[PDB]
Amino acid sequence: SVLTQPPSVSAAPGQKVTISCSGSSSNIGNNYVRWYQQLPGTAPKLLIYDNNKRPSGIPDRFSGSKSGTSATLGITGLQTGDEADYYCGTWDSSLNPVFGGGTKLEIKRTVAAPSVFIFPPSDEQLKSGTASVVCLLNNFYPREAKVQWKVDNALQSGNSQESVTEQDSKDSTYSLSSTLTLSKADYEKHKVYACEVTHQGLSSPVTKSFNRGECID
Amino acid sequence: VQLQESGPGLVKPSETLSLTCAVSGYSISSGYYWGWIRQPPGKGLEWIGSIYHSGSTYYNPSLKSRVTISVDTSKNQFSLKLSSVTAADTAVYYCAGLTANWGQGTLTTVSSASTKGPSVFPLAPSSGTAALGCLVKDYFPEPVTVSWNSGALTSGVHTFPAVLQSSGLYSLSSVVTVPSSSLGTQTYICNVNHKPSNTKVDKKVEPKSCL
Repeated sequence: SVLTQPPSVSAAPGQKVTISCSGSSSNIGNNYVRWYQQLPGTAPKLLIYDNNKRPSGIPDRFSGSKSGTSATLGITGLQTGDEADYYCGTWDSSLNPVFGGGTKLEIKRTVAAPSVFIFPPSDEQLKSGTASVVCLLNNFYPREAKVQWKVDNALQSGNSQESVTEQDSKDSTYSLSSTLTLSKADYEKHKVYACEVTHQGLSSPVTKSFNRGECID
Repeated sequence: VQLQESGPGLVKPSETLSLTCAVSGYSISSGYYWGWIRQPPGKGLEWIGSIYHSGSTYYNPSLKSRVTISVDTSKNQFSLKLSSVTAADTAVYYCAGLTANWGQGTLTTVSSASTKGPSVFPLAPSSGTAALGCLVKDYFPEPVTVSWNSGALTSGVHTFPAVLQSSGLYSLSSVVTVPSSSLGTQTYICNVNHKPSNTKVDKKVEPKSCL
């Protein structure tokens, strides 16, 4: 990464954002700038070339310009599905390709409370000697969420891991998965397993729990 | 025009990374240039090198002594050789070319750890929307792909980023929300593919008998 972009930008649906790209006189200063959209899991896709030209298939919501040693990408009429990593690119003094560090676009939708589900470990896994307990936080906004595990009312600290999806292409929400890991012997020493969720969209913390031995198969 | 990377998901340190890019629907000798660009996990793009119309090559100066890019006219492929790799060479590698067309990219992990296939456990639904899923646990290296009902089920699906456990193995979950009324009639199968270990599993997820 040679060119400098802001880490992230954000706005509400229908609004406009601009994404800056700073270089030097030897790259952007002397050479053309191009822009890419990279949706999660996919290769970068060309949005802009030769500073301001759109390839076939790219709508005029996307535009580019260049001034001195900096370039700018414009996106009007923001839609859900526009959430992605955006990259600028140009050529250095040796006429070799260089790229920016990327900018993640966030769509500022309305607050949505998460729906919470909890999954006891399967008997199948229990036979393998371990117990993974999974708590699901589905389709919420904004991203900030707090998940706290309790086992027979003991606060669990350090023995869980979580990951979060990118904004959904259909409703711009996030989802979160949290896994509490115990050994089989430890799992069978306790009854009550609980996941407590705190989020802006909830008037008070929500708890989902189960007792070991309630479920089968 | 289609570009498709092929190569190992895992390479030991100090060894040589070897990749190929199969070009479909276009002659490789009619290309302006063919090149490679990589992207470390969670980071930006880095150009590796390119080979041009004449066969002339240009490499990233910081990588030059370790990089070889050549063309197989008979196979209609070009390749990348990156010698003496270290963990710093762990990245998604893209092949590209101007007729520009990019490939899907292939994740290469440089590690002294070994390949391990995943176990697949159901996240079975129980006590008007129900959630269910699959836990894909203890594999190495990345990536795994998960689909549902052989692609027929996509609405409401969330496949989370894998987490690196302290054991050194990855774990991933994929979930989906469906109508509660469908649990007794609709079959839900998660299709798990871990290509580095050549492991594929189709796992049926059935409602738990909870009381």
